[PDB]
Amino acid sequence: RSSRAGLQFPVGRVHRLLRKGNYSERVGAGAPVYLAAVLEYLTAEILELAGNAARDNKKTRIIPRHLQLAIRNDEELNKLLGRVTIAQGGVLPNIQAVLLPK
Amino acid sequence: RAKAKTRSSRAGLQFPVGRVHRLLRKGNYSERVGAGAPVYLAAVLEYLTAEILELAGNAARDNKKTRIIPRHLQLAIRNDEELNKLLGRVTIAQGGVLPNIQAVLLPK
Amino acid sequence: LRDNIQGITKPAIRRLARRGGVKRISGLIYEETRGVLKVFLENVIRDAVTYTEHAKRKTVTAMDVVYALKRQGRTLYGFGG
Amino acid sequence: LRDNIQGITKPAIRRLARRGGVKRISGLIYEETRGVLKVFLENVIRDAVTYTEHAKRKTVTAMDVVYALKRQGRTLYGFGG
Amino acid sequence: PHRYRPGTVALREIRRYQKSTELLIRKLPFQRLVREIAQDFKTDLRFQSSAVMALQEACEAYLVGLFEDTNLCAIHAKRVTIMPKDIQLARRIRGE
Amino acid sequence: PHRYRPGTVALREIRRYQKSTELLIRKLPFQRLVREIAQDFKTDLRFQSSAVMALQEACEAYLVGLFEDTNLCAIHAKRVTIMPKDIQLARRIRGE
Amino acid sequence: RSRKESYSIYVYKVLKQVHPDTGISSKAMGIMNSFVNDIFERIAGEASRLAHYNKRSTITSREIQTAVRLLLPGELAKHAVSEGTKAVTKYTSA
Amino acid sequence: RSRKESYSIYVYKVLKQVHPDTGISSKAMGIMNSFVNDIFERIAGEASRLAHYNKRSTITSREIQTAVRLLLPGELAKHAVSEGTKAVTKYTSA
Amino acid sequence: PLSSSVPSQKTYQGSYGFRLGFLHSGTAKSVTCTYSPALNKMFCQLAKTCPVQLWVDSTPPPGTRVRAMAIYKQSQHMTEVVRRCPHHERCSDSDGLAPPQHLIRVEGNLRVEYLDDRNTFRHSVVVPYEPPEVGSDCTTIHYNYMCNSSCMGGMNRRPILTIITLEDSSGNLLGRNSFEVRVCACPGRDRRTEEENLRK
Amino acid sequence: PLSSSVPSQKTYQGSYGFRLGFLHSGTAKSVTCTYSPALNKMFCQLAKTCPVQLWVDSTPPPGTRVRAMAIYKQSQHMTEVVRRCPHHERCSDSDGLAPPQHLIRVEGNLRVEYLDDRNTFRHSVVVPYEPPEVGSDCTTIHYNYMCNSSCMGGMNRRPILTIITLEDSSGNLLGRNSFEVRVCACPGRDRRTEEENLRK
Amino acid sequence: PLSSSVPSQKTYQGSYGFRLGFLHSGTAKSVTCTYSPALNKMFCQLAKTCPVQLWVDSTPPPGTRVRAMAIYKQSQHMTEVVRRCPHHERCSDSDGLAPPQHLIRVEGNLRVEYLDDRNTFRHSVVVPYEPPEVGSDCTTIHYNYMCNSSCMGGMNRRPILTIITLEDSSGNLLGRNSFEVRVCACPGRDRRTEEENLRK
Amino acid sequence: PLSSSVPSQKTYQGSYGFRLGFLHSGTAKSVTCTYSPALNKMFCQLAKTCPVQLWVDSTPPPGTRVRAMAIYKQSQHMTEVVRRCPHHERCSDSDGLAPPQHLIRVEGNLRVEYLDDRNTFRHSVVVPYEPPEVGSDCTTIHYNYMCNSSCMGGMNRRPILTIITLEDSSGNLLGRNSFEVRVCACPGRDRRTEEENLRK
DNA sequence: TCACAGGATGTATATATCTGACACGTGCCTGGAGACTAGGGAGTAATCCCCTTGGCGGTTAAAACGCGGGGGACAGCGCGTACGTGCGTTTAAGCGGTGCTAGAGCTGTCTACGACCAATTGAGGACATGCCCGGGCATGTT
DNA sequence: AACATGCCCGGGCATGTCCTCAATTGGTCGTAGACAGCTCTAGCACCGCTTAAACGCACGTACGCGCTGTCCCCCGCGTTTTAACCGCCAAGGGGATTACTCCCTAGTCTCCAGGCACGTGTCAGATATATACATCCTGTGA
Repeated sequence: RSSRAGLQFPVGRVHRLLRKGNYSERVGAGAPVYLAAVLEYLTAEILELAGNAARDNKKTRIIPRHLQLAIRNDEELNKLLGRVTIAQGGVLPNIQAVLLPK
Repeated sequence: RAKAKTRSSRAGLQFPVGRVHRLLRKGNYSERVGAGAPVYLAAVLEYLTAEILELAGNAARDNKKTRIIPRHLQLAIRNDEELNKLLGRVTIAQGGVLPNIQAVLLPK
Repeated sequence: LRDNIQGITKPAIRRLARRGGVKRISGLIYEETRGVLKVFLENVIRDAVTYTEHAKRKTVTAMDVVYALKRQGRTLYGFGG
Repeated sequence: LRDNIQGITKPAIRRLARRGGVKRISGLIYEETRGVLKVFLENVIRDAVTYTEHAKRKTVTAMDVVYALKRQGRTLYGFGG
Repeated sequence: PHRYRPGTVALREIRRYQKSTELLIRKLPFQRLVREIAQDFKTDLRFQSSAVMALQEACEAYLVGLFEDTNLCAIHAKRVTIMPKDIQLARRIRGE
Repeated sequence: PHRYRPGTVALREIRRYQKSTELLIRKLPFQRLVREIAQDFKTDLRFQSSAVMALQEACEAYLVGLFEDTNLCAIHAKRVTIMPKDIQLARRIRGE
Repeated sequence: RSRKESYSIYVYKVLKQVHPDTGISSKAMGIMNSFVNDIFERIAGEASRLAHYNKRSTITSREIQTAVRLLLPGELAKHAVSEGTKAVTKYTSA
Repeated sequence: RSRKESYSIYVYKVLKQVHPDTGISSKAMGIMNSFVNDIFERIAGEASRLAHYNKRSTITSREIQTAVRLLLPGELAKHAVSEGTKAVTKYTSA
Repeated sequence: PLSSSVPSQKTYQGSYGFRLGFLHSGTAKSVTCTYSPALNKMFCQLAKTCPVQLWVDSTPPPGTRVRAMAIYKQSQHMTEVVRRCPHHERCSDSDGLAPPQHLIRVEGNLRVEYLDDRNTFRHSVVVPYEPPEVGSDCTTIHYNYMCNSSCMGGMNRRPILTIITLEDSSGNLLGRNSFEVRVCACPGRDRRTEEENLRK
Repeated sequence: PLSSSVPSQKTYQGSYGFRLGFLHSGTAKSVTCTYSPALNKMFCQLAKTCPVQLWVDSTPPPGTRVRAMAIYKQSQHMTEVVRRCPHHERCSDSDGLAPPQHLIRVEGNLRVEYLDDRNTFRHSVVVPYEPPEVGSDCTTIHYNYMCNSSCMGGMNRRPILTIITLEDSSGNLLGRNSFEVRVCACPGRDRRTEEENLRK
Repeated sequence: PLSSSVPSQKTYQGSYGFRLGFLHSGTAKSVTCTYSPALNKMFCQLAKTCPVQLWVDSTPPPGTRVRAMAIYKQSQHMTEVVRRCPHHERCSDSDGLAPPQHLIRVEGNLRVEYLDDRNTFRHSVVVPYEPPEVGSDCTTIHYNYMCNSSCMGGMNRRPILTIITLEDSSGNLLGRNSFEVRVCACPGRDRRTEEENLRK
Repeated sequence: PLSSSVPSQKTYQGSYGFRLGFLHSGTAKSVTCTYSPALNKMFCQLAKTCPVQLWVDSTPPPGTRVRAMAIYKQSQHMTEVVRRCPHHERCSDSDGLAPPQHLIRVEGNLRVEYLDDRNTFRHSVVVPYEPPEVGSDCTTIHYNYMCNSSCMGGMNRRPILTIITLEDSSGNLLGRNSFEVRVCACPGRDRRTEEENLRK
C-alpha cells in the first residue's frame, strides 16, 4: 500500500497505467514506486510555490493564475513546461525597459 | 498443400508486408494488428519512397550522374514544398544547402 | 455561416498585443493577424475534426481539440487530458 | 584536455556562416558563436552519455548521438536510425 | 479640459491585461468563426462549449506568444510600432 | 596590381560553401572539443568515429541554420553585418 | 551472422521502377533507410494513439488511414490514401 | 452511473503538506491533473524507448531514473532521483 | 383503574324515536357552552351550565330514566374509567349531591342519583325522564362538567364521548345517543378551530 | 435459546374467513404506528399502541381466542425464540400483567394471558375473541412491542413476523395470518424508505 | 396548609464567606436549567438537573450540611407551605429517597435527607457539605424541582424563592442565600420574556 | 447504582513527576485506539488494545501499582458507577481474569487484579508498576474497554473520564492523571469530528 | 556611383589508370504461407437523457466615425573604425602506418521474479437507526 | 384579543453496520537477466612528412552611427448605433449503455524455397588531370 513507501500518490494506479498505454510488455515492481515518488515530488514543488504566490496576492486559495506565476518564477519548471498553456493562466507582468517613459 | 504466395505478391507491392506486420504487432505499439493494416502501410511507405527517389533521380540527371547521392536527396526534399514539411526538421549527412542568396546582399 | 473572420475585432486584436507588451500597433497589423489566426484555426480544427470523424462522432469534444493541439508542439492544460 | 574551444577557428566560423548565406561579420560573433555551439554540443553530449551509461557501456555510439539529437527535434538521417 | 498625451494608457493597458486572466476576444463571434471554418471540412458538425473554450485559449496563447516575439523584433529594429513584417519574421524563424 | 575591395570575396564563398557538401570544421579540433566537454561529466569515456562525425554534422547544421536566421534578423534591421544581438534575438524567438 | 533487417533491397527496386538507368550510393541508401524507419515510426506511433484514445484494441487499415492524413500534407495524403486503399482492396480481393 | 479517475485527492493532500491552511480551486485542480498526466506520459514514453532500444524486457526503476534525468533539468533531477531512490529503498525494506 | 368491559356507543333511537338536540349558541369568546352539529361535539367551561335537549317521537312510560356516562373516544383508552383529576377531586366544590370524584353532574334537579358501578367501575349520573313543557318539542337537562379535558392525572387531554341512555325501571335499554365533549376555558375559540380543521 | 420447532406462517382463513386489517396512518417521521399494504409490514415505536383489526366472514363461537406470536423472518434465525434483550428484560416496565421477557403485549384488556410454551419455548400473548359492535365490521386489538428490532442481545436488527392465530378455547387452530413488524424510533421515515426501495 | 412562620430570606455569608453560583447556560427554548443574574432567578424544567454551585472563602468543618427550602415570593402567600400539587403527590415518581410531597430533591447523592419540619410544617432537603479539590473554586449540588410553578392546587402560578442554608452537624445556621425559581416547560423562552419585561 | 463518594480527578504529578502519554495514532478507518492531545481524549473500539504510557521524572519504588477507574464526566452523573451494559455483561467474553461486569480490562498481564470497591461500589483494574525497558522513557499498559459509550443500559452516550492513579502497596496516592474516553465504532471519524468542531 | 565584358577562379565534363559496383552461383536456415480452434473484439439494435441548436427582449459596451497634434519614421548627409583583403611564416592536421588492450559482442546456464490467478481482509463511502431541542400548536388567564 | 405556558413531531445530528473494490498472500512456470568466459576489432596511442590554413601586420572604403527636418499615421476623446451578452424555454439527435452473435485475429503446428551470406570476375565509374561553362573582380562605359 502507499503507506509502505510513505507516499501519498497511489502506486497501484500508476502500476496499472504503466501496464497499459502500450509502454512495455512488463514491469519491475520498483518502477511505479520510483515514478510515484517523482510525480509526488514535482507536485509538491509546484504547489509549494503556488501557495506562496497565493499568499503574495493575500488569498487563502490557489487558482490557475497562481500556478502560472509560480511555474515561471522557477526557471527549472519554466524550462520543463516551456511549451504548456495554462487555462486562465494570464501572463507575466513583464514590460521591456525601452518602452517606458523617459 | 497449396504452394506459398507472399502477401507482398498478393498486394502488388515491393515493400515486405511480413516484416511490417512484425514491426507493428511486436515491439510495444499495439494490442492487436489486423492483416490489412501492414498492407496499407507498406503501400504508403512505397509511395513516399518512390516520390523521393523520383525527385532525387531528376536531381541526379541535372548533375549528369547516374548514381543518386545524399546531396540529391536533400535537393529533392527541399524543392518539394510538401516533403519540406514532412521532413522539415530532418538533418541529412552531407546534404549541403540550397543556393539561396538574399536579394539585399547581391551587388549593384 | 459567413464573414465571422470580421468577428475578430480590432481592439480585441489590440488587447492581445497589450498582453504581448506592444506599445504601438500599425494599421496593417489587423489584417495580417486575421490571416495568421485563420491558418492556426484551420490547422487545429482540421486535425480535431479528423479525430472526431475517426471516432465516427458528429460532436467535437475538448479531448479532440487537446490532441489536435498537442501534436502541433503545444500542450494545453485544464480542459481534461 | 583544455581550450579546444579555440580549435573552432575564426575562418571555420566564417565558412559555417557563409553556408548560412551570411555575408559580413562583426568580430563579436566569434566569441558568441563558440558559446552557443558549446551549449548545443554539451546538451547533446550529456544526453548521449546518459544513454551510454544506461546501457552500462564505456563507448558512445552513433545511435546514442542519434537519439540524443532526435528528441530535441533533430532527426538525423544517414548514421542509422 | 484634460486629455492624455498618448501612450501612458497603453502602458497601463499592458499592466492590466498582463495581470488579468480572462478572454480578451469576444465571447460569441469566435464560436461562429469556428463553425465557419469547420463546415469547410464537414457539414453538420456539433460543438462542445468546452471544446470552443479550449480553442480560444489556444488561439489567444498563440497570438500573445507571437506578439511577444513580434515586439522583440520591433525593438530590434529600434521601432516604436510593430509592423506585419515583424510578425512574418517571427513566424518564419519559428519554422512556420 | 589587383586587390579586392573590402567585402566582395563573400559572394563566391557563399555559393561555394552553399554548393559543396564536405564538413567545414577540422576533425582533430572538433574531436578534442567533444572529449574536453565530455570529460567534465565522466572520465575515461570513449568514442566511435561515426558518433563524432554525427555530432559534428549536427553541430554544423545547427550553426548553419542559426546563421541563416541570424542573417534574416540582421536584414530585418537593415544592417549588412551580423552581430551577437542578431544571434540572441533569433535564439530567443525559438525559445532557446 | 547476427541479423539486422534493412530496406536497401526494396529501395533500389523502387528506384529501378522509376529511373531504371540509375543507382543509389551506399550513403544515399543509408538515408533512405532512416527515412523509411522515421516515417514508419510516426505512422505506427500515431495509429497507436488513435486506438488508445478510442479505448479500442485492434489496429486496422482505418487507424493507419487516419494517421496518414494527420502526418502527411494533403496532396501526399490523398495519393498515399489512394494507394493504401488499392493495396488492401486488392489483397482482400486476392 | 459512470465513475472517473483523477489525482485530486492526492494533490489536495500534498497541498496540505506544503501549506496546511491553503485551499485549491476546482480549476487549479484541473490544471494539476493535466500536469500529472503530462509528466506521467513523458516519463513512461521515454522509459518505453530506453527499453525498446536496449531490447530489454521490462521497465524498471533504472529506466525511470534515466528517463527522469533526460526529461528534468539537473536541479529537479537530483531531488527527484533522491526521492525515487528512497522510495524504492524503503519499499524494498517494508 | 381499568374496567372489565366497554359500554356500547352505537346510536339507537328505539321504539320512542329518541335523539339529542342542543342550543344554537354562537362562538363568541365569553360563551360558557356551545355545540357543533358538524362535529357532533359540545364545547363547555368547567362547572358551567350545559343544556342537552332530549327529543322523542312518542312519550316513554312513567318511571323511565335518563343516564349520562363518559368514556374515552380512543379505542385503546376505552377500558379506563373517566374520573376527575386529583386537584379537583380534593377541592371543596361539591354541591351536596355529587361525589367529589364524578366528572359529570346534573344541576337544578333534586331527583338526581350518582352511581359508581360495582361490576364495571364506571361512573354515571341518572335522573327521571319528564315529557316536554308547553311550547317545546323537547326536554332539557342541564349538565355540569367538573374537569377540563386537559386536567393532568384526569382526562389528560384525551377526548371523551358523553353517552346518553334512555332506560326503564330495571335499567334496561330503551334508547341511546352520544356526543363528543371538550371541557375547556374558551369554548367559542376551540369550536371554531376544530370546525376550521374540518376543511384541512 | 433455540426452539425445537418453527411455527407455521402459512395464511389460513379457515371456516370463518379470518383476515387482518390496519389503520390508514400517515408517514410522519415519528408517527406512533403505521402499516404498509405494499410490504405487508407494520412500523411502530417501542411500547406504543399498535391497532390490529380482525376481520371475519362469519362470527366464531364463544370461547374463541386470539393469539399473537413473533418469529424471525430470515430462515436461518427461525429456530431462535424471539424475546426481549437483556436490558429491556431487566427494566422495571412490566404493567402487572405481562412477564418481563415477552416481546408482544396487549394493552387495555383485563382478560389477557401470556404463555411461555413448555414444549416449544415460544412466547405468545392471548385474549378472548370479541365480535364487532352492531354496525361495525371488524374487531380491534391493541398490541405493544417491547423492544426495538435493533436491540443488541435481542432481535439485533433481524426482521420478525408477527403471526396471529384465531383459536378455540383449547388452542386448536381456527385461522392464521401474519405480517412483518419493525419496532423503531421513527416509523414513518423508515416506512417511506422501504416503500421507495420497492421501486429500486 | 399554612405555616406558623416565614423563614428568613436575608443573605448571610457568615464566617466561611458562603455564596451561590450558577452555570452560564444560554436561553435556548427548552434548555433544562438556566439562571438570570439580572433577576436573581432560576428557570428550569420539572425533575431536571438544576446545578447550584456553593462558593466559600474557607472550608467549613467536617459534618457541615447544606439545606434547600422553598417559600412563596408574594407577601400574601409567604405563610403557605410550598408543596407538590395533588396529582404529582399521588404519582409513582419517588426515587426511593424522597417523600412523595416534597417540591425539592437532590439527585445522585446517597447521603441525602428529607425533613418535614414538625414545628413550621416546611419541607426541606439536606446533604452533607463536600469541599472542592484544591484547584477548583466551588462545589456543585444538583437539585430537582418536582412541580411546575403553574401546577393547579400547588404553586398555582405563584413565584417561589429557594432558600439555601449552610449548617453545622446540629443544624445551627452557618450561612444563607436565596434565588427566585420558576419551574416551567420552556426555561429559555420564559427567561427571555421576563428579562425583556425588565426594559418595559 | 449510585456511589457514596466521587473519586478525585485532579492532576497530581507527585514526588515522581507522574504524567501520561499516548501513541501518535492516525484518524483512518478501523484504527483501534487514537488519542487527541487537543481534547485530552482517547477514542477506541470495543475490546481493542488501548496503550497508555506512564511517564515519570524519577522511578517509583518496587511494589508501586497502577490503577484505572472510569467515572462519568458530567458532574450530576459523577456519583453513578460506570459499568458494562446488560447485554455485554451476559455475553461469554470473559478472559478468565476479568469479572463479566467490569468496563476496563488490562490485557497481557497475569498480575492484573479487579476490584469492586466495598465502600464506594466503584469498579477498578490494577497492575504492578514497572520502570521503562532499557532505552525507553516510559512504561506502557494495554487497556481494553468492554462497552461502547452508546450502549443502552450502560454508559448510554454519557462521556466518561478514565482516572489513572499511581499508588503504593497499601493503595495510598503517589500520583494521578486523567483523560476523557469515547468507545465507539469509528474512533478516527469521531476524533476528526470533535477536533474539527474545535475550530467552529 | 552603377552595370557589363574579358580574364581568372570555381564547378562541371572527358580520357587514362585503378578500384568499386555490379552481376552470377551454391549452401544453409528460417521465414513464410497453409492450416485449424476458441476467447474475444467488434458490430448491430434498442432505449433514455442531456445538450445543442434555435428563438425572443432589454441594456450596455463595443465599435464606428470624425478631427487635431505629437511623435515616429524616413530621407539625407558626414566622419571614423573595423573589417576585409593580401602576403608571408609556422604549426597542426591530415595522411599513412605501427602496435596493444579493453570492451563489446556473443553464447550458455541457472535462479528469481513476474505474471497470472484465486482467496481473504481492509478502505472507503453510503446507509441504518435513535435522541435532543425547536417549532409550533394546544390550552388558560387578564 | 393578547399574552401565559405545556406537550408531540421534525430537522438535524449522533452513532452503528453493509457492500464494493483493492491490497495482500501464496503458488507455478517460463523467460530474461545475471553472471562468466572468450575472441576480434576498434580505439587509442605513437611517429614522420607535406601543404594549407591560420595568424599577424599593413592599407582603404563602406557601413554604422549620429544628427536634423518634414509629413502622415496614429492616438485620444466624444457621440451614436448595433450586436453581445444575458436569461429562459422546447425538441430532436446523438451518445451512452446493455445484450447477443459471427468472424478476425491470435496461437500453435508443419513443410519447401528463397533469400541471405559469401565467393568469384568483368566493366564502367571514380579520381586525377585537362578543358569548357558560369560567376566575380578589375577595368571600361555611361
